[PDB]
Parts: sequence; C-alpha cells; structure tokens
Amino acid sequence: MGTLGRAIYTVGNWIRGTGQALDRVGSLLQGSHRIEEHLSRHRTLMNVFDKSPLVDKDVFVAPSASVIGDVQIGKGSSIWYGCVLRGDVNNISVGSGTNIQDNTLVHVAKTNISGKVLPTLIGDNVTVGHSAVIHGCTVEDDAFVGMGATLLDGVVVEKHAMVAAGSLVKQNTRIPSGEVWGGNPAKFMRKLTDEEIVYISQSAKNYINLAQIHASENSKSFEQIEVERALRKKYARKDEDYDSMLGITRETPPELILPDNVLPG
Amino acid sequence: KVSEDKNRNYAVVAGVVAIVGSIGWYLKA
Amino acid sequence: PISATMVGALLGLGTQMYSNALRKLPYMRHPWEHVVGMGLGAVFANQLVKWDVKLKEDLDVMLAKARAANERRYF
Amino acid sequence: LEHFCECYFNLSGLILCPVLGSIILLFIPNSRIRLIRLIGLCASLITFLYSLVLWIQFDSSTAKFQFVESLRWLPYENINFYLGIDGISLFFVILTTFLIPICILVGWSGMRSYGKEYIIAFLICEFLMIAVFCMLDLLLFYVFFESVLIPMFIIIGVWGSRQRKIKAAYQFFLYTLLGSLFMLLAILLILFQTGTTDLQILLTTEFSERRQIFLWIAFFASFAVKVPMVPVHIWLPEAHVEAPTAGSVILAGILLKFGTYGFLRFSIP
Amino acid sequence: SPTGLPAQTLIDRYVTVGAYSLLRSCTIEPECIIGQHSILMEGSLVETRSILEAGSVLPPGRRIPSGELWGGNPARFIRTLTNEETLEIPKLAVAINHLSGDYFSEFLPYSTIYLEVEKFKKSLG
Amino acid sequence: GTLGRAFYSVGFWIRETGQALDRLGCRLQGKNYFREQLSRHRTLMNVFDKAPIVDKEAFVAPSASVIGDVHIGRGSSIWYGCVLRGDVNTVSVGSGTNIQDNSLVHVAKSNLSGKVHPTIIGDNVTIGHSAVLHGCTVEDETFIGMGATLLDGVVVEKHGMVAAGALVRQNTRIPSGEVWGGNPARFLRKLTDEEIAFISQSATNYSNLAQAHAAENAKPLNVIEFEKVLRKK
Amino acid sequence: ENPEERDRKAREHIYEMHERCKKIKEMWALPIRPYGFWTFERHNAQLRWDPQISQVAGRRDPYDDLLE
Amino acid sequence: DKGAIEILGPYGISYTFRRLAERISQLQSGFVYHYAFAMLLGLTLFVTFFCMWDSLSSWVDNRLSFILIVSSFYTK
Ligand SMILES: CCCC(=O)SCCNC(=O)CCNC(=O)[C@H](O)C(C)(C)COP(=O)(O)OP(=O)(O)OC[C@H]1O[C@@H](n2cnc3c(N)ncnc32)[C@H](O)[C@@H]1OP(=O)(O)O
Ligand SMILES: CCCCCCCCCCCCCCCCCC(=O)O[C@@H](COC(=O)CCCCCCCCCCCCCCC)COP(=O)(O)OCC[N+](C)(C)C
Ligand SMILES: CCCCCCCCCCCCCCCCCCCC(=O)O[C@H](COC(=O)CCCCCCCCCCCCCC)COP(=O)(O)OCCN
Ligand SMILES: CCCCCCCCCCCCCCCCCCCC(=O)O[C@H](COC(=O)CCCCCCCCCCCCCC)COP(=O)(O)OCCN
Ligand SMILES: [Zn+2]
Repeated sequence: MGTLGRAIYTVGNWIRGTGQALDRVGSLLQGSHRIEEHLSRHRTLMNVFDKSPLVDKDVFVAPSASVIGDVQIGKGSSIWYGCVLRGDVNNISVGSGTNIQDNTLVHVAKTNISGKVLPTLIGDNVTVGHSAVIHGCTVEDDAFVGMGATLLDGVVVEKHAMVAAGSLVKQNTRIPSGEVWGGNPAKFMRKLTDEEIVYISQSAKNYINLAQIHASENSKSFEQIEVERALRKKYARKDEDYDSMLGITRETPPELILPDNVLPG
Repeated sequence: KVSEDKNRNYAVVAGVVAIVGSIGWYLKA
Repeated sequence: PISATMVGALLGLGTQMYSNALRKLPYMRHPWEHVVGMGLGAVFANQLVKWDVKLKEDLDVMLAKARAANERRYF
Repeated sequence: LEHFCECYFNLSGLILCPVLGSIILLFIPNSRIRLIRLIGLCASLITFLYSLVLWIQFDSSTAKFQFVESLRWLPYENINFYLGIDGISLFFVILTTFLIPICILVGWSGMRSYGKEYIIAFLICEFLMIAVFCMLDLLLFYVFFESVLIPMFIIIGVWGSRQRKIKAAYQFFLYTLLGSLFMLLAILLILFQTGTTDLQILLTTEFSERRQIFLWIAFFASFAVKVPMVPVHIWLPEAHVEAPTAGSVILAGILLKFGTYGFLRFSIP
Repeated sequence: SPTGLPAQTLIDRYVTVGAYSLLRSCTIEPECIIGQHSILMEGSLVETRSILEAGSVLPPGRRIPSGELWGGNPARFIRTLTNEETLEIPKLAVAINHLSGDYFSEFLPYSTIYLEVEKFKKSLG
Repeated sequence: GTLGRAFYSVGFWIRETGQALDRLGCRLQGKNYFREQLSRHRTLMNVFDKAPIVDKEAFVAPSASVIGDVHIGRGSSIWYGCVLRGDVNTVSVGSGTNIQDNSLVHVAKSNLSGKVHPTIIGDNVTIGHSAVLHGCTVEDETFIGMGATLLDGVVVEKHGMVAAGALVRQNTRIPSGEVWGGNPARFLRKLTDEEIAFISQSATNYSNLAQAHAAENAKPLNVIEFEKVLRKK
Repeated sequence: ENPEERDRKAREHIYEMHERCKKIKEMWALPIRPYGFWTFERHNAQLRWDPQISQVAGRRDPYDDLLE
Repeated sequence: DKGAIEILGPYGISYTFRRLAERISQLQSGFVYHYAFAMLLGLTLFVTFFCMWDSLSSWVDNRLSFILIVSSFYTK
C-alpha cells in the first residue's frame, strides 16, 4: 500500500505493456501463421429449435459433454467426458441413476426409412459403456450396453438384457430379457446368470458414487482450485520422524480425502 | 491501482537496490 | 580472432542448453537465461585469463626467492 | 617458436572439419533424420576433398616434415606441440578421410534407428585418428590414440549384432589400454633423459644401447598388441567380428595400422 | 479383474494404441501394436511383440500370445509374425513420438487466454 | 520452408520472453489470474504453415478438432467431437458433406508402412457417427455407415454404401450401387433407388440442420453464466 | 610451401631446442626443503613475540619482582 | 589360441581376479569388531616393522618376509 505500492503498480503496468509488445513482435516474426488460442466457445447445455434440455439438479454433466436440444435427464444420472446427446430433430429421455460413459454418442431421427420413427428412450439404472452409439432406439430399465456397442434405429434392449462390447445391433432387433447378445451383426450368445444381473445393478450404483466426486471436482472455482493445488503439494510427501521430534501429527485435510464408497475396499 | 502486499514491495525494493548497486559497483571499480 | 570473451560466451550458452537438456526441457526453454549465461561466461573467461597472468607473476617472484635461498648454500 | 605454415590448406582445418560437424549434429532433433544424414555425409566428404588437396601440394623431394604447423599449450612455451606429415603418413590421412564417408554410407538405410549418435561417434573417431596420424610428438600420439578407445567402445557395444559384443568390447578396451600404458611408461622414460617429447629432437638425440634396448621393449609392448602380433592377437577376432559393419571397417582399415605406424615412426628410427 | 490379477491398466513401452481404441483393465506388454477401433477388456493380456488388427475385440481375460498377429470380433489367431515385422514395432512407436514433437513445439508453457478473460471481465465491470 | 521455420522458432523465443515479462508485471501488481487452467483447445490448429482452410458457409462445431492442412467446402458440416488431422498428408472435404458427431478423419501418422495416403471426401457425402476414415477416398454421393472403419487405400465409388459398423480392409474398392458390411466388409446386396434418394435428401437435410446449429453456436456468450462462474463459492 | 623457408624454421627449432633443453630440468632439481628454511623470518615468530610478553606475570624470572 | 593363450590370458586372468575381488570383499565383513581389530593390527604392524626391526635382521631376511606374505594367499 501507499506511495511505494502505487509506484510498483505503475512499473508493473509498464512491464506488462512491454511484454505484450514483445509478444506482438514475436507473432509478426512467425509470419502470423499461429492461430491464436481463444476463450472457450463450447456450451455444455445448448438450445436448438427453441428446445431446452431438462436436467435434474443432481446430475453430473461433464463440462466437455454436449447436451443439445430436447433432452431430459433424470435424478442421479451422469453424462461423462466427451459425450454428445443431440436432441435436435426428436426427443432424448434418460431415466434415473443411469450412466452414459465417456465419448458416447446419442442421437435421434426425424423420419426413419420405414415404420414409426421413435425417440431415444434410455431407462432407469442403465449402464451405457464408453464410446457407444445409441441411435433412435429404446433401452429399458436395468439393461447393460457394452463399451463400443452400436444400437441402430428401432432397436429395443429389454429389462435385464445385455449387449456385449463391440456389438453391432441391426435395425429393429429386439434383445429379450435375460440374454446377452454380441458380434457384428449382434446375435444371441447366452443367458445372463443371476450374478451378472447383480453386476449390472452394482455397475449402476458404483457410477452413481463416481459421478459425485467428478461433479464436485469439475465445479470448483479458480480460488478453490489454487487452494487445493497448494494443499496437495504440501501433503504429497511426509517426514513423520521430524514430526515426532516436534511432537505434532499432520492430518490430511478433508478436501483431499475421497468418500469411502469410491475407494477400492 | 496499488500493490498491497507490503513484504512483496519491500522485496521488490531490495532486488532493485541489489541490481542498481551492482551496476554502480562495476562502474566505480 | 578467438578471444576469451567469445569462448566464454559460447561456454555460457552451452551451459544453459546442457542444463535444459539434462532436465529434459527444450534447448531454448527460457531464452533470457541463455543471454544471462553468455554474459556470465564471457565475464568468467576474461577474469580467468587475467587471474592466470597474475598467478604467473606471483609464481615468478616466489621461484626467484626459492632460487636465492638455494644459491645461498654455495656461499 | 611459432612454426606456422604458409600454405592455405593446412592440417588444423582438416582436424576442425569433423569437429564442427559433430557440434552441429549435437543440437539437431532426432526427428530431422534427413538433415542429420546429409550434414554428416557432407562433412565427411569435404574432409576427404581437403585431404586430396593436401596430397596435391605434397613435395616429394624432401626428407623433412611438410606442412609443419605448431600449437601452443602454455604461455610458458616449455611445452609446445607440432603437427606435420611426410611420405609415410600422408596416405594414411587420405585413407582415414576416405573410409569415414564409406562408414556413414553403409549405415544409410538404418539411420532412422541409428540416430545422430552413430554419425557423431564416427566423426569423432575421424578427428582423433587424423590427429594421431599427424602428430610430431610422442605424448600427443599417446593421448590421441587412447582417446579413440571411447568412441570405438561405444560403437562396438551399442550397434553390435548380438550379446557377445559385450565381451568383445571389454577385451578390445582392456588389451588396447594395457598396451597404451606400457607406451606411456616408455614416453616418461624418454622424457627423463631428454626433457622433451618432440619427435624432431628425439630423432637427433643419442640413446645408449642398453636404454635403447629397454625403451624398444616398452614400445614393442604397445605396438605388438596393436599390430597384432602373437600371442596378443586374440582380442582381434572377437572385436572385429562382433562390431557393426562400419565399426569393423574402421577397426581393420585404420586402427590396425596404428601399431605399424608406431613402429615406422618412433621405434625404427 | 475376473482373472484375479491386479486390475490396473498397464500400457508398457514402445506400444502403439491405434485411434478409437477402448481399453479397460488390460495389460499390453512392451513393443505391441493395437489396431484402430479395437477393444481390450478386463483382465485381458497382450504379450510382447504382438499385433492386433483393426477392429479386434478381445473378451475379458483373453490372451494374445507373444509373436503373433490376431484379429476379428472376437479376435483369433491369423499368423505368426516374422522377426522383421517384430523389429518394426518400436520403430513405429519412435516415429509417432517424432511426430508428436512437432505438436509439442506449438505450445508455449503458458497460454494467453487469461488476457481474453481479463478484457471480457473489464467489458462487464 | 526452412527459413520460415527458423523465423517461426525465433518468433517463439520472442513471444516466450514477452509473455514472461507480462507475468512479471502481473506479479508485481499481485495478480495470479495467469495461473488459471483454461482450455488450450483450438477448433482450427496449424502445424507451422499447414493450416485449415474452411469455407465461410461450413459449420464446424467448436469442440471439433481440425489440425493441419484440411479443406472444407461450402455447405459442409463438421459435427460435435469430430477430429480431422491432416499433417503428414492432406485431407479434403467437398461441398455439402456432413461429418457426423465423434467421427475421425485422419491420415497415417508415419510413412513407415509406405507413402502416406491423403483422405479425399467428395461432395454430398454422409459420414455416420463415430466412423473412422484413415487415408481413403470417398467419392460423391456415397454413404458411410456410422461406426464403420475405412483403412488406407480404400476407394468408395459414387453411390457406394458402407454399412454401419463395417470394417473395410486396406486397398478394398467398393463398387458403385453396392452395400458392403461386416468385419471384414463384403458385398451384401445392391443399392435400391429409394436409398439413393435418401442419400441425397439426408445430405440436404444435414446442410439445413448445420445452418440451424451454426446460428445457435454463433450467438453471443451469455454474461450471466460468466458472472455465475466468477462469483461461485 | 616454400622449400627454403620450410627447411630454415626447421633449423631454428632444433638449434633452439638443443640449447633450450636445459632450463626446465633445473626446476626439477630444486630442493623441496630449502637451505636453512627455519632461518626465514616467517619461522622466527616466537623470537619476536616472546620478548613482548617477557614482563607478563606467569613467565617472569622470580628475581625480576624483587628488583622492580 | 583358444587353449593355453586363453588360460594364460583373458579367461584365466578374469577367473583369478574375480576370485580375488570376491575374497577382498569378504574382508569387509560388516562387523565393527573386525574393523577395530584391523586398525589395531595395522598399528601393531607399524610399530613392529618400523621400529622393532633392529636385532631381527640377525634371524630374518627380506626375501623370506615377502615370500611368506604371498604364500599366505594359498591357505585352505
Ligand atoms: C464398474 C464398471 C462397470 C461398467 O460400467 S463396465 C462397462 C465397460 N466394459 C464392457 O462393456 C465389457 C462388457 N463385457 C463384454 O462385453 C463381454 O464380452 C461379455 C459379453 C461379458 C462376455 O464375456 P465372457 O462371459 O467372459 O465370454 P463367454 O465366456 O460367454 O464366451 C463365449 C464365446 O463368445 C465369444 N465372445 C465373448 N465376448 C465377446 C464379445 N464382446 N463379443 C463378441 N464375442 C465374444 C467368446 O469368443 C467366447 O468363445 P467362442 O467364441 O465360442 O469360441
Ligand atoms: C516500459 C519500459 C520499462 C520496461 C522494464 C522492463 C524491465 C524488466 C527486466 C526483467 C527483470 C527480471 C527480474 C527477474 C526477477 C523476478 C522478480 C519477481 O519475480 O518479482 C517477484 C519477487 O520479487 C522479489 O522478490 C525481488 C525481485 C524484484 C526486483 C526486480 C523486479 C524487476 C522489475 C523492477 C520493478 C521495481 C521497479 C520500481 C521499484 C520501486 C514478485 O513477488 P512474488 O510474486 O511474491 O514472487 C513469487 C516467486 N517468483 C519469484 C517465482 C515469482
Ligand atoms: C537482457 C536479457 C537477459 C535478462 C534476464 C532478466 C534480467 C536478469 C535478472 C536475473 C535473471 C535470472 C533468470 C531469471 C529466471 C530464473 C529462473 C526462473 C524460473 C522459475 O522457476 O521461476 C519463474 C520466475 O520467472 C522468472 O524468474 C522470470 C521473470 C521475468 C523475467 C523474464 C523477462 C526477461 C527480460 C528479457 C529481455 C526483455 C526485453 C525488454 C526489456 C516462474 O516461471 P513462470 O511461471 O513465470 O513461467 C515460466 C514458464 N516456463
Ligand atoms: C614374455 C611373454 C609375455 C607375454 C605377453 C604378456 C602381455 C599380457 C598378456 C595378457 C593380456 C591380458 C589383458 C587383459 C584382458 C582381460 C579381458 C577380460 C575382459 C572380459 O572379457 O570379460 C570380463 C571378465 O571379467 C572380469 O572380471 C575381468 C576383470 C578385469 C581383468 C583385467 C586384469 C588385467 C590387468 C593386467 C594383467 C596383466 C599384467 C601385465 C603386466 C567381464 O566378465 P564379467 O561377466 O564377470 O563382468 C560383468 C559383465 N558386465
Ligand atoms: Zn444421427
């Protein structure tokens, strides 16, 4: 503060002007070839055709996800990094406690080649694996869709049914309850054991828990990010022997401790 | 408008004094 | 020609680059440090040459005294 | 005494050529494989042409050393070192300068995996070996011959074909170093008499028959390992077989000649 | 993992994971190439010096034996690799690293976005 | 060329120095805002002089990555999450062509497996969601099913169709009017005329949808959201 | 090069080195223990310091107190 | 070449020096008592050889001294 503070601030202004001038000169020397980085224009939630996505309070939507148009997402659901939910020509509905994994595409159609064109309906407690493609089809509650699987228009995945990782499910195919289908084209592989039904449920609840920590981290402000960076650096290593000499016990701050429901045990 | 961290300002003065005094030390020797 | 200033500047620049490389950083990561290193290397090389001259000057007198003390034997 | 020569093309620049190539290659990213290849090849070719010119200006009537130039080491000028050639060393300089580009060319196809380290090692070898052939001083002959051991060790160990290269490189280094240490002992033995290691002076001093015998034995210890003479020849098959192709070329075509050059240059006269 | 081995995802040295590939709790031993649009599932193992063709699906706990070319949905043995082919794998990894150097050289340690944020703030008071 | 790269490299030295000076100036004023972790994603990215040339009438989603020498024609559209990387060779997209969400159009990263082929996409082409195109040619008015993979040297002739999830192996030629699918891709049947009509009309519909999304994205960034993010606690 | 000048610097090197080979060998014969080093003033510190403390209590001749 | 010269050369030399380095390493036993004992032995050797070697020359010789030292290597 005071006169010294003001003088140092003015000198900082001069230094900033000089630095930005040097940056401009360096840009000129590069032949202006470098496209400049800019403020991020990606919108996590966007309207189109006067349709606004309806997203429940406690839904993790990763900032890099794209939720566009007429999309409804229910309680406890999670949309992960790089997901695209494009509800522009038709409706997309996601039930409660359903996870849409990273880099997944969900889309709809305005008019199919033949039959009744239907919206994309994803039920409750559904797991959809990484990089899946869901197009104009219906996934009923407690179903599992493997990573990298493709569901074409009119496909119905029934309750407690599984689509294996990597499968290509042709248009209008029906996956009956209790069966697992896979391959390209997808076809019946075998019945689902009871332990696998329990797995599907477990998948869904584990995701519900994972979504909480990811949502908490992605929503932190600049100041909290800096505070936690400093705290993480301070507690990354230890000298418990010198602490015992000092007669103190350093405790990990609670903002660095994860909840027990996401820990391996 | 003003830098408020007093200790930082004092350190800035100390660095400036070191630089200028070093220049003078070279010049007058 | 090949002056102490030039050898020293080259050694200082090389020192900064070698330091960057050892740390698996790009050669020119902090270029103002390369300028600082060239300056310090030039200064150090010039000072070393002057100190070498002065060292030879002192060794001359000291060898002279040793020789005189030895020659005192044959008196 | 500054013995600077008058001719434009001299020995020091031919020494400096592969050195400059190596320094430049130190700083070029390994992604620029084409640039590295071309720079190394061109440095070696320019050195070869420089040596050809040195042949052109050779005077074949004198028994003296030609193109003699000097390099000071200390301002006291007690120890000052000379380079020069004659009709016994000229063609060996030419052979070294000719073989090095061949070595760079043999590994042209594999250079993407060889890297700049391969070319840099061979250029450093070239610089050291040309120096060795151009030295009018026992001590510097010593210092620059031992120096080639490091890049040769690296060449055999890194780019050899199979795991026997380990044993081959160990044996090469240890045999050659033992011989070199023997000749260091001889060099110091000479220095105690003469107070110098300048070849021209030693050619004009008289050694006693006894101390001639013993100094000759000490020189023979190095040179017979270098030639090789039996029974210290067994390092050669292992080393020359396990080395990469260009490494074998340099080992057989140049490094083997150093013992016979030492016999011709110091022991016989 | 279903195999009972620890379930970390280990991508070892000189490994090329083709674009659009999905990996979950798999191990890839050194010097392997994963073809584009492949899927490696829980507890699966790719042994050293092996190649998976584009579009391969490796189910949970399945193994790709060393020195072999595999492919398909699900993956199946195609042929044994030659020594020249297996020598090519670290070369591909090194070449991709060389390409990545060009992208790395386009970014200074800091961006200038904070300046844009500053003026966006100032225009709002 | 080489001189251009030398000046580009020297330019980086000056720029690095200027930005460091600016950070020093901010530090003297007690500002740490340069420490903020802000995304360095660029929708269009140059690799030295290799830069994307995009027609003014083409929609490119902000989250898409266009890297190096990539040409996009009028009325074409690059959708959300798409990646187009032409650095070792070029990538060209014709007019009226849609590249759907999460698709990847790239060339060989290295010439180890031979000369790197470019990727050529003709006019009024449909490229389905999450498709992979790698150094291939896709002629006018063809259909690439979503999730399909086309390897290098492949040629899809006009009115050709690649079924969803197909794996077209290297150097395969897809003849006109034919539907190929499966892994590996094989002839399935002939294309019907209704399918050709749908190819054209779906492309024209995508160009209109592109227009709508480009207008949506071009709207000014909301300052209320900015203030909400700034004033979080 | 010029044969006359080349053959003449060759003579100067030898004539200068045969007669220059004597200087350095004289340094190697220099004694490490000089003649009477303990005579050198640096080594006679006590001879000059002790007289300055010769009247200090604790080191005086006992008869100095009786007469002073 | 692969017989006597190898044995009286790199093969034999490597073997004997490996065994000798092996033996010398074992001297560093890790026991502080050995290290103190070594210092005491060195001190005793210093006093014995360098001062109590006046009337010993009547019964001893330098040849036998160095012989017995080398001969100790071939024990057990
Ligand atoms: C905590 C997180 C929870 C999540 O969200 S997990 C989501 C990410 N992970 C996934 O999506 C992977 C899901 N798992 C799969 O897709 C598995 O392939 C699947 C369907 C469980 C089958 O695995 P297994 O039971 O171990 O196979 P199996 O014993 O029944 O073998 C029968 C034959 O079928 C074949 N095969 C099985 N897996 C396949 C597949 N995905 N696709 C295609 N073909 C497959 C397999 O080759 C096997 O033998 P064969 O073909 O008759 O000779
Ligand atoms: C318009 C034309 C004028 C252009 C002037 C350009 C001159 C710039 C020359 C470059 C000088 C480089 C000096 C390098 C030292 C970096 C000094 C620094 O970093 O300032 C720091 C610390 O400053 C100091 O502690 C002492 C050094 C400051 C003295 C030199 C300041 C250089 C500009 C002079 C400004 C004062 C002039 C007016 C004084 C009344 C501010 O405090 P903190 O943010 O707490 O430091 C955090 C730790 N870290 C160092 C990593 C940043
Ligand atoms: C004349 C050319 C040479 C002049 C050099 C500067 C003047 C001499 C003063 C002493 C300089 C010694 C070297 C200073 C840097 C030492 C290493 C510091 C690196 C470090 O870890 O701390 C950084 C502090 O930055 C820093 O310490 C640098 C702060 C700002 C200095 C940079 C400006 C130099 C001006 C050069 C010419 C300007 C022309 C116009 C006058 C923080 O690193 P970070 O987070 O800030 O970013 C880094 C992106 N990797
Ligand atoms: C009058 C007749 C005279 C005849 C002429 C005689 C002249 C001398 C002739 C003999 C020349 C011997 C030269 C030494 C060559 C030794 C080469 C052995 C190196 C080798 O191949 O493998 C190593 C051996 O192991 C090791 O541990 C080796 C240890 C190093 C031994 C080097 C000792 C040589 C010292 C000089 C002795 C001769 C003195 C001459 C006066 C490494 O194997 P590894 O697997 O265990 O290592 C871990 C691997 N990374
Ligand atoms: Zn769609």
